[PDB]
Amino acid sequence: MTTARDIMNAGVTCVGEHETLTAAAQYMREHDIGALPICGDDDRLHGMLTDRDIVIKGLAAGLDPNTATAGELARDSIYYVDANASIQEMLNVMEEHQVRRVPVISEHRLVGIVTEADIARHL
Amino acid sequence: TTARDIMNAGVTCVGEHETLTAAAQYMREHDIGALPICGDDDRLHGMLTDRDIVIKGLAAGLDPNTATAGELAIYYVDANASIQEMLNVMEEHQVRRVPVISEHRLVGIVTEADIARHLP
Ligand SMILES: [Zn+2]
Ligand SMILES: [Zn+2]
Repeated sequence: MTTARDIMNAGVTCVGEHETLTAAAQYMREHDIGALPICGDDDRLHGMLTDRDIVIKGLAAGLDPNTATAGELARDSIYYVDANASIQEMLNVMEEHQVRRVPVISEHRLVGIVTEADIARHL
Repeated sequence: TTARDIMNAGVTCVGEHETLTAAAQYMREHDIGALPICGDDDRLHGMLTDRDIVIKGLAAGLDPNTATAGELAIYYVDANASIQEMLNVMEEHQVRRVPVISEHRLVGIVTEADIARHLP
């Protein structure tokens, strides 16, 4: 049986929860990415932060990008699948949260990221 | 079918002198990821996306309460443009949103999804 572990992009960097929104923006530019998994110490997943979140939940909400943190916003977007999750389970989570990307966890730690495109390649 | 038939007419246009924070608020308000930027009398100056604010704004060290949409700001179609013509512009600029102009003024916005839902 195919699992998230089989399909995921293993070993991605999880940005620190205390990083400011400005630092997260710099990170998104530096690494040409728009969705970041945010973690507490030891890669403990706290949620996902997108470029749009910074604008909508950050700037649009009157938050200061130089003081508000990635963790404060990512906590509003917590969802994931276990490394042993099936393709159907991953699709169910994506559907429920209206996203095409989902973090993969194993023993409370982020171990990878799975996208619909990844699933598509493993059918 | 023309752009005028498919567009969301009279959508908000962020003024060139409005700040990035103001633009962000419009994006939340209308739940959209891109807004046309206008000079006087609805004259189109360009488009601003949410990622633009993050990458060309915050990542560049600019203050969103100071920097304006105009400073981060070209493509569009006439209101009589065909679907084929609209798709050409979207493919050339690699975008899913396009400003519609008529008599030198912005009159609306057309999205790729708009075209899809308007096809019989
Ligand atoms: Zn219509
Ligand atoms: Zn062009």
